[PDB]
Amino acid sequence: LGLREIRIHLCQRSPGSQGVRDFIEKRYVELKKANPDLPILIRECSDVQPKLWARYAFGQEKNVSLNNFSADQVTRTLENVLSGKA
Amino acid sequence: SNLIEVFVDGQSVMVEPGTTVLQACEKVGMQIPRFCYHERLSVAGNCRMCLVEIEKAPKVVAACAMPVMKGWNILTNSEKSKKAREGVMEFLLANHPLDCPICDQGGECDLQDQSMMFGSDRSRFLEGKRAVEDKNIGPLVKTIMTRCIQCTRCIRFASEIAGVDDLGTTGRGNDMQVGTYIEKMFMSELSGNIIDICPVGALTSKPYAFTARPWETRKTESIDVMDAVGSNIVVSTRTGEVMRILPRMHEDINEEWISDKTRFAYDGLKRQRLTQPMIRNEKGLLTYTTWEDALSRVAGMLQSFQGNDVAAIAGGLVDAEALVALKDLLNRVDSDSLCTEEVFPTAGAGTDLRSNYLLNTTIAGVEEADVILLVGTNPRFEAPLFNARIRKSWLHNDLKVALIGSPVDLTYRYDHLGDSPKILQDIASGNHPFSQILKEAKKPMVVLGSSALQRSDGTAILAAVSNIAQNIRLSSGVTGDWKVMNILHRIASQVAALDLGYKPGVEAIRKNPPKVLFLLGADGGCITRQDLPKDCFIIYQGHHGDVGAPMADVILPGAAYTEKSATYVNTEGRAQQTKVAVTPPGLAREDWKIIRALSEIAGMTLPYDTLDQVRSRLEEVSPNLVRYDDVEGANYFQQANELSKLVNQQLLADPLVPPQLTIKDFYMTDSISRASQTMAKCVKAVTEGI
Amino acid sequence: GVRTSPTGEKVTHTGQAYDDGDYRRVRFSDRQKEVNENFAIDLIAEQPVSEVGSRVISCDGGGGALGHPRVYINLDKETKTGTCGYCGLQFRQPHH
Amino acid sequence: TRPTIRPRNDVVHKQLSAFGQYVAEILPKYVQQVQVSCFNELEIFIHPDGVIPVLTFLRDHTNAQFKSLADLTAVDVPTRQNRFEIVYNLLSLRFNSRIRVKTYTDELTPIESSVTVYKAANWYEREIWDMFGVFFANHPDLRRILTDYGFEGHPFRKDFPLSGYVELRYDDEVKRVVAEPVELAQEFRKFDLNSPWEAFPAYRQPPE
Amino acid sequence: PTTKPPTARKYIWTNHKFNVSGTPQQYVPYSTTRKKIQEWVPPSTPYK
Amino acid sequence: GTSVKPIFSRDMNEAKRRVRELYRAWYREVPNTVHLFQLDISVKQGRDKVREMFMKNAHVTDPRVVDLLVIKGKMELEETINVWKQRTHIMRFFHETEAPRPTDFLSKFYVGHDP
Amino acid sequence: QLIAVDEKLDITTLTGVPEEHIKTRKVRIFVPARNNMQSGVNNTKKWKMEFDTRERWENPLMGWSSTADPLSNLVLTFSTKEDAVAFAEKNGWSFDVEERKVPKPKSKSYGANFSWNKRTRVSTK
Amino acid sequence: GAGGALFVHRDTPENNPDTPFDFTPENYKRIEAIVKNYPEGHKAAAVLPVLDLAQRQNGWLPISAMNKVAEILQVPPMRVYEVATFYTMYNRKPVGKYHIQVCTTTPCM
Ligand code: SF4
Ligand code: SF4
Ligand code: FES
Ligand SMILES: [Mg+2]
Ligand SMILES: [Zn+2]
Repeated sequence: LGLREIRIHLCQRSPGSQGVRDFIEKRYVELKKANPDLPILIRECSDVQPKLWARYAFGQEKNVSLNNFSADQVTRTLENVLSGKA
Repeated sequence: SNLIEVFVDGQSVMVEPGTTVLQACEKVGMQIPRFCYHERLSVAGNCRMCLVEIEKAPKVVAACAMPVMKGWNILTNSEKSKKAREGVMEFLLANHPLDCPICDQGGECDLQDQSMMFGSDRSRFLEGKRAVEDKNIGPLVKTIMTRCIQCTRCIRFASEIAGVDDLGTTGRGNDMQVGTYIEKMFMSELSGNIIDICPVGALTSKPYAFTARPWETRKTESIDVMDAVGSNIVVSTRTGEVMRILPRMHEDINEEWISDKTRFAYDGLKRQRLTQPMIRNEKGLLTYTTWEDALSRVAGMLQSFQGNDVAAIAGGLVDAEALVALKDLLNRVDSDSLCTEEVFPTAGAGTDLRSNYLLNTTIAGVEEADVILLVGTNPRFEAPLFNARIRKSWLHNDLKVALIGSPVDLTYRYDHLGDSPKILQDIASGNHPFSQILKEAKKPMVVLGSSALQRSDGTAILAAVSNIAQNIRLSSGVTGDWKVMNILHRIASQVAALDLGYKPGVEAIRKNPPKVLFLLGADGGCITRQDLPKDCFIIYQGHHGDVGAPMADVILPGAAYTEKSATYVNTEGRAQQTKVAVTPPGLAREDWKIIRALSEIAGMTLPYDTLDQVRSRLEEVSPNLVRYDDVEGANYFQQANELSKLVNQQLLADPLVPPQLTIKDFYMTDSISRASQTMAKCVKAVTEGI
Repeated sequence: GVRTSPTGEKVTHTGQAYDDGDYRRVRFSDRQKEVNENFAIDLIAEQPVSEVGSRVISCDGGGGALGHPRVYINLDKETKTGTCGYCGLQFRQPHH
Repeated sequence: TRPTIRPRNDVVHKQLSAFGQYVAEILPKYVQQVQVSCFNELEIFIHPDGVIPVLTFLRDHTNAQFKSLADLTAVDVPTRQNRFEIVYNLLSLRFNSRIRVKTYTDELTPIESSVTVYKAANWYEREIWDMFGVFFANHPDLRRILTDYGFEGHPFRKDFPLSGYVELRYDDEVKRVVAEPVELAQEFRKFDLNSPWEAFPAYRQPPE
Repeated sequence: PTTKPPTARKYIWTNHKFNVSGTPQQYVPYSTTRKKIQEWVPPSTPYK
Repeated sequence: GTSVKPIFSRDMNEAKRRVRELYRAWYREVPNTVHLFQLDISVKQGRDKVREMFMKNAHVTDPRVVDLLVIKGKMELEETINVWKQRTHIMRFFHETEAPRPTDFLSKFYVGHDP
Repeated sequence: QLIAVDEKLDITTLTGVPEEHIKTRKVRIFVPARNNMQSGVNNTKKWKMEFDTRERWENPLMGWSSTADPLSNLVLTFSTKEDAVAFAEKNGWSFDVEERKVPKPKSKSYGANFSWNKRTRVSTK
Repeated sequence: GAGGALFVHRDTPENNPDTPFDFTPENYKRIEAIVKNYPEGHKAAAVLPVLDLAQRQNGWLPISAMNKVAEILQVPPMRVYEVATFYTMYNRKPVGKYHIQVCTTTPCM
């Protein structure tokens, strides 16, 4: 339940990360305003695939793929991770 | 095109105008003999070893200074060129001393090799040789001037690369000597490189003297961890012992040079070393122990507490693998108090966006900027190769430099604006004269030292600097991928720790003091036992006995940067990996292996058993830690700038003073250099020249 | 110039001597430790300094072709003698 | 140029070039290259399928009569796709001449045995198999010749370590000689002797 | 050596010795070099 | 066709049949080896050693490699049958003197640096 | 006739190397860096393949340097990087490859030593 | 024959950095006039006359005179040392009141 940190691994120029890129450049700041104490690490992926990591208490973490998503899709999955809804 | 056609031994080559005969010859794999020419120094033309014949020209020309003409045919192996080489080598060897067995340049001499490949085999010199008295220029460079051939490489290096004009020639004719003419110490943070550029044994390394020969050494290519520049180096070992450190050429990081701390602090790896595990006995004294019992003690103490009661502080020479292993181990206990001694502000973006704490322009990009503003730093001692790059751009590209802070000597003239931080705000405001200067510039750069961020108002300083950069970007527009904003780090372990998610600074531990403290090579003295609850279990894991070890309950001996294959991230974000040159002494072990063994003992076994698996974990946490020469990254300056505006912390009316104010403060910064006996000599020589 | 270790072991000219707690001394039980008695540093220190009337002197170690490669020593410093890099013999100009 | 330089012999050079042209003309199917060195040695590079024909020709043709097989051996060059190079040195007593035939193979491609052409090859091929692991097809008795019984690996390969992998000692618990992983009181000290300056400009390679 | 005596040197043995193998005077090899790595010495005073 | 020629076998089936022939020969030879060399092991122990040696190369999929392995095994059997080998050579297959190297992480960490 | 093997080349079972020195070894494929003490570049033409450094200790007698891994001195030379990679793959060794570092072309001008207005004018020769 | 003199400086009570030397005000006017001869931004070109001027005021060239010239013309002291040791008209050791030079080259020989 207790979220500790989240990581967005997005690849810089691959088309599959394009929507994710849009998120980072449109509505990441607002999100950082809403969660001023939650680590949200933005990291650069290789030529393979974009994905999101979520870490919970006692080191348990899970990842979801973000390939060919849109800005709406990525904010939807991010808010699903943030809330107690899957 | 603009290329012109020349011929090397009748082979057509297309070269840009201004190319010399030497560069045209090396464009087809032909290396002209040389003694005085260095591709990173100004042309001298005095040694005359490079004389080559041009077809249909009676006079041989100096290939190192002669631009190629259209239609020229260079004859690198004709009778005239060979005879010129033989005559020049004969003159060079006429007065040279018969010192090869006692010379440290023995198997590494350009004079020897070019005599064997281009000179004659006999001597017809039937006179007495000349002898020159030696000069003392300090404890680092040993001088035997009889072996000097007067190529003036050291003089040009000092004058141009180092910005120190202490070396020269006195006299004329045969009795012309290279020196200072006075008893003067040649102190420079890059003074050791004159040992490497000198083709002969006239300048040699004093700590290295008489210990090894070049053919015995095994060469291990590795990365320097003494600063955040990450200079590429070669550790030369012999029979499992480190003999010396040499520069390894990297055109984008350190070029051909290293720092004096990089070169001469390796002996500190033999002085105060942790070799066996230690625990406290019934009398409260540290005593030797097997690995099993110390690991069991630490695991038993770790199993008792959980959450906020367990904290860890990382030191300045900690690798990425050890950092991620400790992060995982403390996460299994549900702890997040993973901190670094170096402080970086966490307001706004903090460490969330990488570009917030990187040198985004990169080191090679310095040679493209037309103006640079330095805030609250001494780049000469914090990052000597970065300062060398700045000096190189100042010399060749006519770079304009300004500094806000203490008026330190940077070896090049700069416009000093003062040391009051308020000036930063004035520049952002536009009231200041310098603000216009940044506006007219096509490629401005602003560099903020991480040492200025260590003070109380570091967040305010970072906010003001970001305001200045944003004003530049808004006024001049986006020039492209220029990345005006930069941060200059001084800790080799800081950037990797920030990438992995470590909390910068120690304030998290001071807010909630822990019951169990992990000191992963933390020898800065930020946290003592006065700032901790009594009966605190302190665990120190490192390779040196320094200020952090005697205050621990359990000591776990770790490996040094020369004893492991470890990943360190640059101040510009470039990940690099060292290689094992020698194994750790005694019972010392690799750090990530120590953490994994401790995890298995304590019951929360980590999912990695080998180095490849722990680097896979590193990729899982931060993918940039496995790209081992990549330096490209994203520009998220807009988001960080927006998030830095929500905090309006007041600046301090305290002048910016860097921790390193003179050369004496440069030599001892970390545990290795404090344990080094050569740096003690350097400090003593700087304090009293005698 | 042999000296005695606190444990009673002879110290070689290289300065080596096993500590009290070192088990490797057991190899010398019922046998002896081989130490050369003539110390080259002390022997070369006894040689008198040669006075010459020239700024530059030549040294070949004596014996002509039976010595070392011939080298030339500068003697312009008045506060220190010139030392051969092979033989250790010292040379100086008349001072005082 | 007289005293210290080895003198040249152009007559032998011309004769060897003429005979190399002759051999290349007669056997176009297998001959890939012919060379004559500066010290008058004739070399013929052939396809691996021509070992039996070419040698037979060189032994039985009236103009060749290379009746003696002086030496047969292999050379290991790891950078090549065909790792191993098979060299045959032949001597002709009738014409007082020496010739060299070279072919190539890798670790998995067998080479046809030349025992029928030359009896002397029988041991040499065995030695090659022992030292490099090159298999010879249709060999009357192909087995190890130089190494110890049960020796694993081929020592003359470049990737084989100098001291090998195992060492022998007598053990009194089992009362016999045993093999154990190799351990050295003094490790062999590798020396870096190559000069960083070019020695022979005539052999310089294009810089790509 | 009675008619052509050898040269006198101060370091030449004045007393010849035969092969001393198998006697208590036999040569025993050892490493003549000093210790390479020096270990950290913990303080003698208690920390708490 | 990858331009590769066989040694003996053209597909995996012929290589497998040659493997089975060699295995049969070794299985038949084991008791004679035990008797002649005067080994202190059982026939079952030697046959299990033969099975282990055959299974050590069970992952091979190249018929040429299987062919070369069968050829080497034939030479080994010919060495054993003709008493060219000695008791020492035969008993090297068992490593009676070698101390077993531990495989778990903790023991490797305690003893040294090797992975 | 040809049999058309379409498998990956693997000669691991034929080389007789102990399995310890095949699976746990890591090789480095690289062009060696120039010795910074000399300007000659003849030792930076070919590719080298070497093995990871293992433990060396001191002999209890005479203090020599003892080793326990047979691949301590094994260095192989290749003309191209692809040949080294192919050799490593077919021998079953895991490898790490470093790209060649070539010095950038420099712009040298002797006359620049005597500039009328630029910063490159020297103060001594 | 040989040079005889030495091209290194060793400190001495009669020759050291603390040895008192300074230009007379009229010599300062002369230095100003000398410096005015060369283009702006090239002030090292005046080391040859100014240094000579010092030798005219003092009779020889102590290390303090070289340091003073370097400080006045804002050049590194090493460059002034190089100029002083290169040229034979400069006296880095005191000379007599009347300095007698005899030409001994072949036409005079
Ligand atoms: S510098 Fe070179 S040539 Fe001169 S003495 Fe030393 S090794 Fe010999
Ligand atoms: S000391 Fe070395 S680098 Fe300097 S001029 Fe003499 S030979 Fe050249
Ligand atoms: S290299 Fe051209 S003159 Fe020295
Ligand atoms: Mg040198
Ligand atoms: Zn001598």
